[PDB]
Amino acid sequence: GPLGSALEIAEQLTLLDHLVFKSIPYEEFFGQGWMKAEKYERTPYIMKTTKHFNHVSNFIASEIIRNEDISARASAIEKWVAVADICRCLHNYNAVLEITSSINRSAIFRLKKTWLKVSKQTKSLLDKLQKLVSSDGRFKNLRESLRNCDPPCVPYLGMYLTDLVFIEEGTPNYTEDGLVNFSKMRMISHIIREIRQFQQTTYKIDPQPKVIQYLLDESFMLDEESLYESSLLIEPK
Repeated sequence: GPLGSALEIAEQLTLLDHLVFKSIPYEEFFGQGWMKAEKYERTPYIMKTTKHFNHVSNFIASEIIRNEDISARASAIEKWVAVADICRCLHNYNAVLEITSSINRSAIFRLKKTWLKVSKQTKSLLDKLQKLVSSDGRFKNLRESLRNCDPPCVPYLGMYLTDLVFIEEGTPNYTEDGLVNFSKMRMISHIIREIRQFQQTTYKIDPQPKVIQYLLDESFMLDEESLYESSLLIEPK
């Protein structure tokens, strides 16, 4: 049934989400290297995490847009929102953001006639989910949800990256005397430590090759412009 499909997609998505997240050597969190031009060389793993996030998000919007008629389109959306909710229960906030941000693309949001066919339970569920992962207040709700969270868990990495940039830009590496500012080293470590905690505990989920194959397929991917262009053909302005 729907719940079952949604469940295995969320579990396999979570395994993939967590694996990319866990492979980031903690050294990459030093010196906001992901903000430099040498990012792909200096922070290849953080970049892989970000790449993975855009892949999943694009995979979802593409599948939704490529659905033949209004009802299959609506049900694809209901399937994904259900997946986002299950991911929220598995504490895979990363997927919650990937999914809600994807479905929120202007190309999908403007599909007014399709949204009429989406259940009010689904629209309600989406609203709660977007609130949970809202970027307002530097992801206030998400940060709070993570504060009281026991792994296994997959946070949204961007939130921590931003916190680190904030510390990097606001405190000097060295003191006025030219000595290492240990105060700053500890501030940075404290953040890296929470991250490592979530990277270390793994999910007790067996992989499912067929589901994984489905999720890793790129054959139907549509870029940003193709997505909005297709949208215009499905529902003219």
